[PDB]
Amino acid sequence: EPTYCLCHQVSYGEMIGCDNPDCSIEWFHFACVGLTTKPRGKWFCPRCSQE
Amino acid sequence: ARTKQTAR
Ligand SMILES: [Zn+2]
Ligand SMILES: [Zn+2]
Repeated sequence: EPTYCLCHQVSYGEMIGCDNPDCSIEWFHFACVGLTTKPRGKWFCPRCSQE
Repeated sequence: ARTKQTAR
Protein backbone atom coordinates (compact mmCIF):
# COMPACT_ATOMS: atom_id res chain seq x y z
CA GLU A 1 0.00 0.00 0.00
CA PRO A 2 2.81 2.47 0.81
CA THR A 3 4.34 4.21 -2.23
CA TYR A 4 7.91 5.31 -2.94
CA CYS A 5 10.24 6.78 -5.56
CA LEU A 6 9.79 9.78 -7.85
CA CYS A 7 7.04 7.78 -9.63
CA HIS A 8 5.07 7.42 -6.35
CA GLN A 9 4.18 3.76 -6.99
CA VAL A 10 4.23 0.73 -4.70
CA SER A 11 7.47 -1.15 -4.17
CA TYR A 12 8.39 -3.64 -6.92
CA GLY A 13 11.59 -5.20 -8.24
CA GLU A 14 14.92 -4.08 -6.78
CA MET A 15 14.84 -0.85 -4.74
CA ILE A 16 17.79 1.37 -3.78
CA GLY A 17 17.93 3.54 -0.66
CA CYS A 18 19.11 7.16 -0.58
CA ASP A 19 21.91 7.74 1.93
CA ASN A 20 20.67 11.19 2.95
CA PRO A 21 18.81 10.45 6.20
CA ASP A 22 16.68 13.56 5.56
CA CYS A 23 15.60 12.31 2.12
CA SER A 24 11.89 12.95 1.50
CA ILE A 25 11.59 9.76 -0.63
CA GLU A 26 14.15 7.32 0.89
CA TRP A 27 13.58 4.40 -1.57
CA PHE A 28 13.54 4.28 -5.39
CA HIS A 29 12.94 1.65 -8.09
CA PHE A 30 16.26 0.83 -9.84
CA ALA A 31 15.00 1.76 -13.35
CA CYS A 32 13.54 5.06 -12.16
CA VAL A 33 17.06 6.19 -11.21
CA GLY A 34 18.67 4.59 -14.27
CA LEU A 35 20.25 1.60 -12.54
CA THR A 36 20.44 -2.03 -13.66
CA THR A 37 22.95 -3.14 -11.00
CA LYS A 38 23.61 -1.56 -7.58
CA PRO A 39 26.41 1.03 -7.41
CA ARG A 40 29.29 0.50 -4.98
CA GLY A 41 29.40 2.65 -1.84
CA LYS A 42 27.01 5.34 -0.65
CA TRP A 43 24.42 6.66 -3.12
CA PHE A 44 22.27 9.81 -3.12
CA CYS A 45 19.09 10.19 -5.18
CA PRO A 46 18.52 12.85 -7.89
CA ARG A 47 16.41 15.01 -5.55
CA CYS A 48 19.08 15.15 -2.82
CA SER A 49 21.94 15.47 -5.35
CA GLN A 50 20.61 18.53 -7.22
CA GLU A 51 20.46 22.07 -5.78
CA ALA B 1 24.65 1.12 -1.90
CA ARG B 2 21.77 -0.31 0.15
CA THR B 3 19.22 -2.25 -1.90
CA LYS B 4 16.36 -4.67 -1.31
CA GLN B 5 14.25 -7.09 -3.33
CA THR B 6 10.51 -6.47 -3.05
CA ALA B 7 9.14 -9.30 -0.89
CA ARG B 8 6.16 -11.32 -2.15
ZN1 LIG C 1 9.92 4.58 -9.39
ZN1 LIG D 1 17.41 11.38 -1.47
